[PDB]
Amino acid sequence: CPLMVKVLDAVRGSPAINVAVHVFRKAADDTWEPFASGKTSESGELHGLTTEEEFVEGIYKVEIDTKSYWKALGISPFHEHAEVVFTANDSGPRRYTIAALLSPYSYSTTAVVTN
Amino acid sequence: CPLMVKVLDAVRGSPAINVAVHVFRKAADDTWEPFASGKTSESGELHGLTTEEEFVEGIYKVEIDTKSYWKALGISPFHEHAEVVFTANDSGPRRYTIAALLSPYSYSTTAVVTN
Amino acid sequence: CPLMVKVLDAVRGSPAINVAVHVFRKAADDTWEPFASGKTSESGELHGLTTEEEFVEGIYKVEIDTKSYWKALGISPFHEHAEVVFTANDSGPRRYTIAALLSPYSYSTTAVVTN
Amino acid sequence: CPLMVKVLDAVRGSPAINVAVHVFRKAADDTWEPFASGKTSESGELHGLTTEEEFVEGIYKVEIDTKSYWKALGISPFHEHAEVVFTANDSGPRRYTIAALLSPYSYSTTAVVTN
Ligand SMILES: O=C(O)CCNC(=O)c1cc(-c2ccc(F)cc2F)cc(I)c1O
Ligand SMILES: O=C(O)CCNC(=O)c1cc(-c2ccc(F)cc2F)cc(I)c1O
Repeated sequence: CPLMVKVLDAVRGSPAINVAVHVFRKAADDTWEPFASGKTSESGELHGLTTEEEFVEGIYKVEIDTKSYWKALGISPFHEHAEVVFTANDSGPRRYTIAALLSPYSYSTTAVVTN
Repeated sequence: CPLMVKVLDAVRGSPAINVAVHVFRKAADDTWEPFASGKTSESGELHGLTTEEEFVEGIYKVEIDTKSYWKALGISPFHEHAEVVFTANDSGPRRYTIAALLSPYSYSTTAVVTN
Repeated sequence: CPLMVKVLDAVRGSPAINVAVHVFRKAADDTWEPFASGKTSESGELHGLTTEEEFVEGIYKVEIDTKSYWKALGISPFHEHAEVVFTANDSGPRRYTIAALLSPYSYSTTAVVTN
Repeated sequence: CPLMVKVLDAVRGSPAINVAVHVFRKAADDTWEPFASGKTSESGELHGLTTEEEFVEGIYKVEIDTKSYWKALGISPFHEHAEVVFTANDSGPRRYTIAALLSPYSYSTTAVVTN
């Protein structure tokens, strides 16, 4: 899998399970087109969003539905979601892991990119 | 000052100076309409974005132009920009400070909301 | 003010008030000798820890008493405290701000060093 | 393995390889006794530090040698190391993953604790 998303809970010290993730790709018309979506597993990970063939060069947006996550735990969080916007595969195919560590009023996101 | 944005550089250990920041407000048709913008000061801060009268309840997006910042320093960045999307609510939180701590492949963002 | 410490709460989206902070300086025998301490203010800041005359080059440790902070709020924390260990150097960096953003199972710390 | 350490590089967007890690356990005499040590692999991970039998209840300190890491890459970083101090196994055996995301003037650490 060339694209994996991992979400972690900084309040509980655990994976963030059942978190909705939507991925979009910027089209020629400059608009965000739907690309893939899924939900994190018991390990806080989301694999299988795409394939090397489908995951061509482009500008991608990964929207992590953090508000729904926090609300379901009784917390009214600051953010609507966490968004990660990046150019992918502009130097050939790479493998991307996008990670987000979540708190009610904060998040930290990083990427690990391998060849 | 109901809204302040502060940007820090984790590579240099300094404020992130001359960073472009664009604020948008969610419209009825769900499109993002320009609301306010500026460039961070020598202290990494951007004040005077809006007034209490103009800063009504609503969904806001703050886009921090991190890619251009890193390009000027000669370090390959991952993100197109850093985005913070939140609902402004009158129920207490009067002053909003959105902070972002920047690295080439990561950012951490928080909100400090005080009465 | 050559040294300032700032502590923020990622769960409440607020300064972390009344947090105990202890600063130590590395001695010849490699032991940590008490140097300065205090409690964060209503703004989450602790100023007046030391003076330019006293703040000589050396290795310093800043211990932020996060466990007690979280216990008072009724949230099970992971860490005993947050520690920041650094060498103070006269070669430019005149003012040191050590910041820590706190969650029950995580913290992010940065330094902003300005002339 | 009940204790695993993962270290990530926020400048390169990669695992942080060959990072020295020392673990200590607080003794009866209130001093830090050596407990385990190792270095992160090509995946930025360090497994095999301890066993369920040896990893008894106690206060542990995980010292991640970040300064040596940054120096070897030509960077003069702010911190001497990153230290993670926590009580372990005080409610029975748990599995701990301690993660640190590194920048020259900043780091973020989190823990994932499973049963
Ligand atoms: O003054 C306030 O309490 C709000 C304005 N500043 C910040 O929220 C802030 C955040 C950070 C910060 C942001 C992200 C992070 F991961 C760690 C941090 F310490 C650092 C500094 I210096 C700050 O003044
Ligand atoms: O395992 C990899 O090499 C890439 C996928 N995972 C992460 O990037 C990752 C990030 C974090 C992490 C994310 C944000 C942060 F501020 C600190 C962190 F330690 C924690 C863990 I456990 C992780 O496995």
